[PDB]
Amino acid sequence: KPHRYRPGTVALREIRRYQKSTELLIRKLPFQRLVREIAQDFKTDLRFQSSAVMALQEACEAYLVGLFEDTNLCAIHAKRVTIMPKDIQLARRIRGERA
Amino acid sequence: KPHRYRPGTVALREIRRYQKSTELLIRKLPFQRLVREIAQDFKTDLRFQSSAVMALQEACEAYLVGLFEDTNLCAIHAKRVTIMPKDIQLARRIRGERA
Amino acid sequence: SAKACTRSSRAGLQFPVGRVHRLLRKGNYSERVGAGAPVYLAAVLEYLTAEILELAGNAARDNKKTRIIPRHLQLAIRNDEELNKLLGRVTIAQGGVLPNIQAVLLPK
Amino acid sequence: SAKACTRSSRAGLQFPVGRVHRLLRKGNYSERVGAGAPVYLAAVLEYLTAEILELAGNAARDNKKTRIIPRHLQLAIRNDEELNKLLGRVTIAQGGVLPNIQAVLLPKK
Amino acid sequence: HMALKRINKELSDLARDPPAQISAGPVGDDMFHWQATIMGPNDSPYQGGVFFLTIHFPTDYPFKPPKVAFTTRIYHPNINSNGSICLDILRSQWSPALTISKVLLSIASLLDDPNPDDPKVPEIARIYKTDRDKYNRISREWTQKYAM
Amino acid sequence: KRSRKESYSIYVYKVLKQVHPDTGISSKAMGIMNSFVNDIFERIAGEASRLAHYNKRSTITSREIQTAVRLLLPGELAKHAVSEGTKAVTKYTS
Amino acid sequence: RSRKESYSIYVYKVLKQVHPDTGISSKAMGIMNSFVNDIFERIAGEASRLAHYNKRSTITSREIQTAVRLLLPGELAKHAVSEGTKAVTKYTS
Amino acid sequence: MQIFVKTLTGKTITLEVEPSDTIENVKAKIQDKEGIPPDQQRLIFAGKQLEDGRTLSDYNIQKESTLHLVLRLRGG
Amino acid sequence: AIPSLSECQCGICMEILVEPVTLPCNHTLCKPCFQSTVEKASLCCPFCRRRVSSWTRYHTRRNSLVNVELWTIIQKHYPRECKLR
Amino acid sequence: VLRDNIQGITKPAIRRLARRGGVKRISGLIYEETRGVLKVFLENVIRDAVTYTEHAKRKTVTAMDVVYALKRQGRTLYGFGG
Amino acid sequence: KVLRDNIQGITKPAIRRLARRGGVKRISGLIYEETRGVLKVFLENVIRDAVTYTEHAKRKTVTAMDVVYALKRQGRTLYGFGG
DNA sequence: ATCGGATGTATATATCTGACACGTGCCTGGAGACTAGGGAGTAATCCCCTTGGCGGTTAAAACGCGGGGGACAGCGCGTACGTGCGTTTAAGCGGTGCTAGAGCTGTCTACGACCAATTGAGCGGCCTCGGCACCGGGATTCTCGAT
DNA sequence: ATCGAGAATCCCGGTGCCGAGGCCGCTCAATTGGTCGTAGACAGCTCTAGCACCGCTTAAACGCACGTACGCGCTGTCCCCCGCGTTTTAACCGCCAAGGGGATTACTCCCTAGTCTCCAGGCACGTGTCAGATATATACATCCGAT
Ligand SMILES: [Zn+2]
Ligand SMILES: [Zn+2]
Repeated sequence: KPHRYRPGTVALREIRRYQKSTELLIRKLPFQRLVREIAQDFKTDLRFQSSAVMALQEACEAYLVGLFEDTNLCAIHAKRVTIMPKDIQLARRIRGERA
Repeated sequence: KPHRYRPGTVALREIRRYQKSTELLIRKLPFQRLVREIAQDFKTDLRFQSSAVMALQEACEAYLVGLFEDTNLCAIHAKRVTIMPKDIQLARRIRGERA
Repeated sequence: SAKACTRSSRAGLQFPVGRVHRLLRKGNYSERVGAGAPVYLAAVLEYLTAEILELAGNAARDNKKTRIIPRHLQLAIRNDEELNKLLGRVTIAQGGVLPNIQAVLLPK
Repeated sequence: SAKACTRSSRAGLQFPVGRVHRLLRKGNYSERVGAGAPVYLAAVLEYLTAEILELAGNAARDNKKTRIIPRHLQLAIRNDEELNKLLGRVTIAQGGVLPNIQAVLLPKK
Repeated sequence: HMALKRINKELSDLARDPPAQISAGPVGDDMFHWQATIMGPNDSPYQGGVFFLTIHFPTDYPFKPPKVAFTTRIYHPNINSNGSICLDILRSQWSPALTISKVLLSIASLLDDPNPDDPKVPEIARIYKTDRDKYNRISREWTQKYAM
Repeated sequence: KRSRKESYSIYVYKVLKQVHPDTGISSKAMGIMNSFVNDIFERIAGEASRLAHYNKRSTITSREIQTAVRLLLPGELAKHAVSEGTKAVTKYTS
Repeated sequence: RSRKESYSIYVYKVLKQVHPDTGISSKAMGIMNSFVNDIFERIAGEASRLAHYNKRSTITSREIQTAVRLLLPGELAKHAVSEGTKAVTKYTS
Repeated sequence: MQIFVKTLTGKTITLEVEPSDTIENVKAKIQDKEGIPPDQQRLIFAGKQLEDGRTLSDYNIQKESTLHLVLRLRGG
Repeated sequence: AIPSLSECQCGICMEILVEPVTLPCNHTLCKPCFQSTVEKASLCCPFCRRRVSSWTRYHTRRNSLVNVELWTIIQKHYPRECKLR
Repeated sequence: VLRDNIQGITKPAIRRLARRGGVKRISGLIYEETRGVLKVFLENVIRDAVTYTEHAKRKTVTAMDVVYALKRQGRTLYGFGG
Repeated sequence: KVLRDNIQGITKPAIRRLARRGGVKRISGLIYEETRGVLKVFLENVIRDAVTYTEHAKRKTVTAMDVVYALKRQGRTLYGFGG
């Protein structure tokens, strides 16, 4: 009885909204903790400038968005509308990032 | 009464033979004529060293081999065995050659 | 050109010719730098900057704004045929992406 | 060192040190070139050269020959992992490719 | 040549509609050479002084500005001792639609009010900025000693 | 006080005023434009240096810059940039 | 006539040092020349850039060390760094 | 042969002269028709200063030519 | 409706205009004037003085510089101007 | 000490990123693979950044090092200097 | 001395051989035209830079060194031809 | 699950030829000794900024459930492509001739590097007001269940 | 084909605040002048090889015929993401506080460019000879129709 949208018709709304704004899509503190963890793995007792963390976040955001766009293109090519891991492996294979 | 192989086997034999050798697979004279035609389109009255033509041929053959390998991988991803022009188009699109 | 005026104004440019000359000379590019190189380099740089700024301002006007922000810069760069080709691998910070939804995905 | 022999011999290397020093100085990389840099650079070049040469020699001995031809170098570079990453975007003239066929394409048993 | 007809139009327009306080023409048989005289505006300290200058027209015209230089001396920050002049119309923003009459009118407007942005002679510029009377009577002295 | 730092901010602002008479620009866009100018200049200068070394010469003449511009940029931008550079150098000479 | 410079006899010496029995053909030899030139140019360019990074003016040993560490992958980087350090230590005395 | 000349005050006056008239004759006629002393008068045609020694025909002057007058005030 | 001969002349040449080119500011010019002011002038419309470099580059690639309607009107109703040159 | 932080990239974040990329329907195994590839990317960039910091005898990896590591990898970044 | 439609010199068996070398079993009937177009684009993109290099040096003959330099600039280094 | 043809591929042996490994003349770059000064190492100081912590509040994350659309397997069709054979075409190899242009050498002149005095263009710091962020109310427009 | 209720999105008006644009003081790098060693522009010469042509094989390309297996549409099943509501958690903001190391300056010293002289290591050219390519004749693995 309550109004419920057809399945999928609100995903298009999210796509339209998120392709218009430019704010960061990943929370700050978890990303900072992950970056500090990896750096501590490489070298112990390291300090990070906040600008460096923001730049790393921007680069990761752009890389992930591009990879997902290519993966969706592959999924469409496969006569489907959903992305599954083999699409990501194929996309990373054609781009020459793994070989 | 005549003996003919099943369709596909001698294709595999050809694949096994041509991945073993290292010669050039495009006839030299037509390729040289094509190169000279392109050059005369760009700048009139040019002369070509033989080594330049050979280097161009090697580069073109390597690029085409790589493209065909990636195209076959893309087509196999689609639960098919053949290769079709849309496979080439997608393999070129992902690499960013045309975008 | 007539002398007794700054080098940037002799050629009609606006970018700093002397600064470009110093950067070329002290940047470990070549042992000797000609006297015509910095003028040409400054001309090319200024032309490219003006070309990108025109499109950025046009997009900003289309968005009912009077201050160019990085989003307008990305919209201007990526919607141009040649500039996108030149800046193929460059990521503009806080630039977002172009609006694009695949044809198949739309409802029928 | 002894400070009596040739510079390459004094360093205990085989690749040249004077030629690399000249190339660094005249190549317009920096105004000054340190006295120890060419030794390091020659050592690294010689190590990488020896690595590739050893792989090529093993590949050639596998194929029952006595000379490394371009195909042997191509095989040695591709079969190894690290050297393939170091030369990922290169193309070897008269090189060929590794022999491989996708599993789907093989005939049904 | 194509520029010849455009110069014919310029000379015809100048003849049919002579300007006020500026008069210009070809001093010699050669058409490319040109010369002009400008009289100081009434609302200026250049009363009673006439300024003569020469112009060289490039063989490629109207898309390239001609060279203009005073032969007389005057007290003005933009005007150099040898007659060198700095104006954006002259070299920076010269346009095909611009006319010699328009640049002469711009020169007259410059004479009405000196430009303090990028003067060619800056010492007399800060002298004028220090006080108006000093520039006034030095300009009067110059225009009554040489320009007259 | 802090050491003096160099930037292209004022020239970019002058060009912006020349193109759009009544359009402002934020600081982030200034940073982006400055980085873009630095990147393009470094690309062109490095290409010219390599080209001038490839002919066993020693001086970076305007011809090297013109050829580097013809190399790096796409076709139409290359043609326009070459025209602009030729015009600028011709005006500068005389 | 104007003579050409190449790393030929040096690569041949290295090959004879590693494989005493085998030889090397001409085309593979030119390939090896090109490879050595490529690696040299990459390492030197990275070192020169990094030297300019820190407002220096000279290329010392540690500059080449950091360039080698940056360019080559892990195991190759470690082995090459060890080899270079050993060579420079042998050279300094 | 009728011509026109404009002064600094923006007034145009008519002169009936002949092309062979000397410049000094022209200045005498201007003084007669206006009362202005000759020494305060300077004559310019298309930027060319007129000297009393020569004549009008030396400048290739045609009919209904418009001239400019400059007042040379002795003192300022 | 049909433009007169007096207004058909070039805005710069002071003569007949051939192969019209229309700018974003709706200014018509002949190809000689346009090309010469592109390649040895400030690269802007001489009448309004605003940059047209982006439009020029856009329309040169696909050869969209000329305006068909005005050119064909001038050619059909004023042919002997074209016969002159 | 820091441990088990890759889960900080929660499922809604990855869903939002795919939505920006132009993704309508997401499967259930995408998230783990995305986390893995992201970890690979961070490791590969941070290695170069920390090496650049090491070479300068410094102890804080300022944004300049990150920018230059990205430039070396072929992923030039604007807006942070350079 | 103009030349016409020399791309027809790229025979169907040649492209078939190239695909076989790449590891392709079954080929459709339309790959040949697309491959011909791709080859044209590649030759134009390389020859443009090669001719620019050989023109900047006041020469009338392209040389293998010019081609390898153009390829290295474009992003596909080639060994075995000097430089 | 073989079994026999029949095919292609692998393997052993003679041979001969041109490219590789080495020997030699020599000359041009590399090595050795000495000098000057500036670039870099080192110690000391300052203060900016990075790390660390606490409390609130709340938007964002986690969990559960109903279901409808999409992934995926199976069947049938026919059409496009593999495979083999005969025929036509131009690639490939040798041999010769010619010269346009690549490459090297000698002159010398004009373009660019170096150094000193100087001053105005460009940068650091302050301040202000307007363009943009934000909130509340209303008008507009896709969307879906129901006809 | 449609009508309508509920929900998301766009316009408009008012209020506020902080950062971008302009102004001032200042110091240092661009400017101008003059001098001087040399890079390359030009003319001239040599001689390499790139182009053009001709003739003879024969290997590769072409056109055609036939058959089959693979692409594609269609159907059915089922199951797994999606959309929504409710509850928990920790991100974010503002606040304070401490000291670590980045950034700067002054000092000194020793490492390297620059010059001159001298000489031997590598390059060009020439020559001998055997590794590999070729032809020929057997041996064996593999495929396909048929039991
Ligand atoms: Zn015209
Ligand atoms: Zn206009």
